Amino acid sequence: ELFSNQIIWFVEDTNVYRVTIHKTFEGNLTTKPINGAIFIFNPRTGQLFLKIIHTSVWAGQKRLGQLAKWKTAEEVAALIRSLPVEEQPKQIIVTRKGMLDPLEVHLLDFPNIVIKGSELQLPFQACLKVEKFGDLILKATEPQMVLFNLYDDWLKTISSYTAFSRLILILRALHVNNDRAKVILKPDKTTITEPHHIWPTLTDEEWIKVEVQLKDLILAD
Ligand SMILES: [Cl-]
Ligand SMILES: [Cl-]
Repeated sequence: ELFSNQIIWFVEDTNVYRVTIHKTFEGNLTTKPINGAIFIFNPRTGQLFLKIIHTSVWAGQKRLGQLAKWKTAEEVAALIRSLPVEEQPKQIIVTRKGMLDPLEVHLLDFPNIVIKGSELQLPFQACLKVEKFGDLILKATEPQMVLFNLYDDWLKTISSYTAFSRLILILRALHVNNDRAKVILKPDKTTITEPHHIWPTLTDEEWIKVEVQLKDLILAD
């Protein structure tokens, strides 16, 4: 299913429409949008397309929470249209059911694309908690798309299946307990993340220990 000769994308829209809320000195609530992002992820290759959503897009309308699902689908279709046919996904998987109808309507010109929902817990949006992504999104002054490889150099020595499993444990651990996940991921004073990598450089033994610890963190909360 997931890693065969078939391009698959996971699409995550949770962090597209984001706001900060503040109680003013007068006792009222101000709600100000902040920049968001769509995560579009290929589990076989590790490719992430990060579409930064700048707050200027929101200016007109109410129910921005609903509108964001539509905006997400619009941007997925725009990405597909910008790619040669051979690079277009065969399947698009969303773990948020709210994305199903908007995607169906936006992708009517792509009859080969299958859209399905998922009950999986795949918090790709947790990438915001990694400083590289967080600052990038925060500081953007306009929409843009940025490419990343979320598996770093792992595929040189492990399968796509193994790499995906490691990534999901990392994201889920960051989602549930950010502070503790970051400690687990830095087992030594000398632990570094290369400038061009997302995740730390760890030995195989260190990864084994990390993977068990992240799993236990996820079970604990
Ligand atoms: Cl939803
Ligand atoms: Cl989770």
